[PDB]
Amino acid sequence: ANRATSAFLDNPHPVGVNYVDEGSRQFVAVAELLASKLIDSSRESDESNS
Amino acid sequence: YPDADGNDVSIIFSGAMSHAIFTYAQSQWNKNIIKLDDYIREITLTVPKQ
Repeated sequence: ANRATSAFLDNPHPVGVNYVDEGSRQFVAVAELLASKLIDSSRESDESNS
Repeated sequence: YPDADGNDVSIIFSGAMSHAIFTYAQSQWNKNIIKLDDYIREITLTVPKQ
């Protein structure tokens, strides 16, 4: 018999066990909100002249 | 804020129809405002020598 397996499914390495508490999740969410404001502020500064 | 041409742009809270009517009348009157050198070039041929 022959066995064929999808390439990306083989041997998934373990993931980290840190930064998974409630406080760390807020930090990721806070970073996402402030990063999106960086892009919008850059566009707003372009549409204005300041 | 100022633009490239030197004009200053005002961004304010106003009505839609008040904005549309005011800005359209601004465009129509601006067609007759021309530079002094352009006006002279139009009336050079009519100027006598005396």
